[PDB]
Amino acid sequence: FERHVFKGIEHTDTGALVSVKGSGTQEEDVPVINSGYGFTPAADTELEVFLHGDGSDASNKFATMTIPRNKQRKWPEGAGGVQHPFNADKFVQFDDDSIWLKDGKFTLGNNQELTITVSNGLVTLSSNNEVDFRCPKLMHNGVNIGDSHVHPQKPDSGGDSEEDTDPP
Amino acid sequence: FERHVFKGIEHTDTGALVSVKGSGTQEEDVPVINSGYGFTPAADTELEVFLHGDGSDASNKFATMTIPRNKQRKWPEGAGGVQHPFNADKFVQFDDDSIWLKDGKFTLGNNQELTITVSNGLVTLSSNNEVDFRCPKLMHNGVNIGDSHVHPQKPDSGGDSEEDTDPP
Amino acid sequence: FERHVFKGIEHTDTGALVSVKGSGTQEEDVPVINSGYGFTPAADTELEVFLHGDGSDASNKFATMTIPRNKQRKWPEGAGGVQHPFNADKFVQFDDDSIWLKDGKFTLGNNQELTITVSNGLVTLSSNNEVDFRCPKLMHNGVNIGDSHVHPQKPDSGGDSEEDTDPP
Repeated sequence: FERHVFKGIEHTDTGALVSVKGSGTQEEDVPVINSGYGFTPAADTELEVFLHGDGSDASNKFATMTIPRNKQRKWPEGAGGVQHPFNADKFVQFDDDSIWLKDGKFTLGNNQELTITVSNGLVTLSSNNEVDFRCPKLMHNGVNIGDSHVHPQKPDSGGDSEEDTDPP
Repeated sequence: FERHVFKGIEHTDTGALVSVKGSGTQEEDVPVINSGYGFTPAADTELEVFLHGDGSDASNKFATMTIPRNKQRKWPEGAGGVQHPFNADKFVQFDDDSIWLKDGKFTLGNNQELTITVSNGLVTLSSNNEVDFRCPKLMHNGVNIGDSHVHPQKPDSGGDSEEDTDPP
Repeated sequence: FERHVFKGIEHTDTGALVSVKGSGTQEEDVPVINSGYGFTPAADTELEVFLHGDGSDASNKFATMTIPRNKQRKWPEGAGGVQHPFNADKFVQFDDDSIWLKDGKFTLGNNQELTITVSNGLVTLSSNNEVDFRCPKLMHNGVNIGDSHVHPQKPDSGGDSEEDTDPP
């Protein structure tokens, strides 16, 4: 085991290769053993890479990368989760209940077709196409605003009485 | 340290056991040391398992599993996050801002009671029960559509004048 | 390599320090090498810490923490993802499609300004400010409820005919 810093990163079709230094070993190091999290630093980013050596056969060394120490989130007691590699204030946190996604902007879809923005308390749900609610009841503050809502009407200028409107 | 492939996986009430090969060691290997990410491959899935040996006491060996090399996401520079173990195109990415959830379908709740679907630009929010917005203002394109919205009315066929409708 | 339990955790400005026991080594151990996931247990929480030793220089040892074995999620075949450190039933799962967030409550924003609650099938989207949909069409069950929806009207008490209402 040996800690080395980080220079570059070559991405081949069998996985990621690092290029760690500490001793310019491997212009292309065997891996990054991905246990489901990954990231791409800019070249020469100040982070540590730990090499685990097969047998003691220097020959092959597998790498574990750490996110930069000064970018690590100080998780509260009882909580945990996943963060942005370079930003301790962007994360998905599991707490006592809040599956909490901390950012100002969230995108969903294969091409980011739904955008949720949260800025100065305004919540905006943006799409370039139709947004359709599929439920038996769609409400605002416990009032029906769905495909069955109606408006009461006042009497006209003649003094004739209106029914409620039909639905949308 | 030693790399071994992956055969099966027995899940007991103290954690996960692998069944790595490379040398048919352990029909049930001590663990999978879960640093918060986990997954279940089908038996004989082509992936590596790294054993870390206690003392040098072969006796006990702890395992780290990698997601398959050809399924690892090529993270863009500055970004990172978590992925599906067998699909590089399904993930939660932290970028410059986009807490980006890449899929066509997202489910929320203990029994998936809210489904968000994103398909061909259509966004659908589906529930088998009530969906209720709890806010001071509910808007579409900056027009009120909440529990206080009203419609202007035109004059009737008599030529009498209508007020705006009452709220929903 | 050596497994040790977990006592405390000191968080400095270069990263996390553990305080593992098994042999009261390090009232403050070099690290927690964060590969993007982190968590904070209460002191003396029953979990394992694995030390990886630099050179063989006991001097410096880097730590990997595991989530407690009895709190590890039993991931279904083909699936994986990230979990709450102390709750196997709170997670973000990647499955065949469901980017599935399992909890009763989800918060979005820098100060949790949007809350999505899922309880007894009721879905509630709560904000202390405006929620605004920015799309060409906002629908419920395929009926327009957006900034262009109108209501049909019935004849009045005079028997005069109404037009559809104007938009909101």
